[PDB]
Amino acid sequence: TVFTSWEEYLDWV
Amino acid sequence: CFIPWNLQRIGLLC
Amino acid sequence: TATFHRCAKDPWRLPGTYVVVLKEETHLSQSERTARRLQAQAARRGYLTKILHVFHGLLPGFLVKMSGDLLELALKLPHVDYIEEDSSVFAQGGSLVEVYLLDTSIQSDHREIEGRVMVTDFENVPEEDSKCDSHGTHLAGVVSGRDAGVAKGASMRSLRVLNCQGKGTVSGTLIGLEFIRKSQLVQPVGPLVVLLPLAGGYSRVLNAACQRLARAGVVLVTAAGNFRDDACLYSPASAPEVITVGATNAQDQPVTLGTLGTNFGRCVDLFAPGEDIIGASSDCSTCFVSQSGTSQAAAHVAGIAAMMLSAEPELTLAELRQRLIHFSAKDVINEAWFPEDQRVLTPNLVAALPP
Ligand SMILES: [Ca+2]
Repeated sequence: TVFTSWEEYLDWV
Repeated sequence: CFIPWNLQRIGLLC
Repeated sequence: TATFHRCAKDPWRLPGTYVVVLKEETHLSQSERTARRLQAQAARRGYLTKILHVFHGLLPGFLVKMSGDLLELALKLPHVDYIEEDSSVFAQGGSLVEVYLLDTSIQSDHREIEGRVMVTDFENVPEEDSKCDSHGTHLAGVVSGRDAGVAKGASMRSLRVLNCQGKGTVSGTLIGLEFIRKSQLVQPVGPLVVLLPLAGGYSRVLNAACQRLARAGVVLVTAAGNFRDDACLYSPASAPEVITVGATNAQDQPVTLGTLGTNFGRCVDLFAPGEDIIGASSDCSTCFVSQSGTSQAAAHVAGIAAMMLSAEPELTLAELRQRLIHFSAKDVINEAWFPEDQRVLTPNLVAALPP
C-alpha cells in the first residue's frame, strides 16, 4: 500500500 | 506517540 | 603472473567488456600508454577495440570493449596485474557526515528528503532490457528522511549506477566509487559514509576498489544480499573492510524475501531492520511505502554510522566498527533459520544507536 501522507500511514498502522 | 518498529529497534525515541 | 576472472554466476556475466587492472603503483600516463599499446597490437591482428574509461585514484587500469579473443595478448601487456570480464549488479543528527548513495535515480524534490540530497551529475547504467526511482528514494528516506529517517541531520550525495530495472555493472560501480574519491580530493569535507545497496557475484576488482577506498579513510556500508546464501560469494558484500549488513524483522527473525531472503555467514558484520521498513515512495511528493531487503538493513547502519561519526569525528574505520558491534543487541536473532554450520559463523548482532 502506498500512503499519500505520513498522517495516512499513522491512522492505518 | 507512535514510532515505526525499525526506528524503535535501533534505539530511536519519540 | 597476470590472471583472468569472470563472474561464477553465468547469467550475470557481461562478455565483450573487460576491466584491465594494473599493478598498484602504475601511473595514469603508463595506464593510458598500455591501453593505446593494446589498441595497436589488436589492430595488427584485425581487431577493433574501444577504450571506455581509464581508471586512476583507487585502482590503475582501464575499461576496454573488445573480443575475448584478445585476452591472451592483453594478459602479456606491461604492468597488467589481472583482467576481469564485466558483470551485473542488482538493487537489493549525523550533520558532520556526507552520505554517498550509489543506486537508482532518486526523486530529490520528495518532501521527505528535499534539501538533504544533492543529486550529482554521475550516471553509468546498462541499457534497459515513479518506477526508476523507487529503490533509491526509499533508501535515501531511510538514511535521512524527515519523518521516517535514521540520521535526519545527515546530508546525502546521490550517484546513479542502477538503471530503471535496478540493474548496474561492476564497471559502472567502479567508476562511481572512483568519482567519490575524486570529489573528495577536489573539495574535501568531513567523514564520508558510502552506501552500496546492491550486489553481484564475487568480484576481485570490486573488492579491491572497496579495500582501496577503505584504506583511504572512507566508510563503506553494503547490503549482504537477498539470496539466502553465504555473503562471501557476493560483491561488494565479501570485501572484508566494508560493513556488510544482513536483514532482520520485528520478530527477531532473519528476513524471508520470497523463496529467498537475507544472506549470512562470516562476511556479514551485523544485521539490522530489513522487513516492513516504512519510507519515502516516489509515487508522489508526500508518499510513503513499506519495503524490505538487505538494502534497507544497510541504510539503517549507514544512518547509525553517520551519527556515530558526527558525535565522534576522529573514530577510525576499525574503531567505528568496534562501536557498531559494541552497541548492537546481542543474541536476539533466531540462529535456527540459518543453515547449521553457518550458525557459529554468522554474527548474532542487531545494529543500534548508543543509548
Ligand atoms: Ca566486514
